[PDB]
Amino acid sequence: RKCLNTPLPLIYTTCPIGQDKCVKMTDVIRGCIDICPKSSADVEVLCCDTNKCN
Repeated sequence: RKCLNTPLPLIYTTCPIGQDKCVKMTDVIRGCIDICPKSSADVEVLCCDTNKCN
């Protein structure tokens, strides 16, 4: 529902209905998501399913 949104520690948005998950990708990018994208050689995906968990 709510997810961290920026490389900064507290900022968030409420997600589009249907985007029930939060992701931190590591530069650092965070935001709302529907399905947890596969991790890769040079990009790491953390995915969690509770408010501001990323």
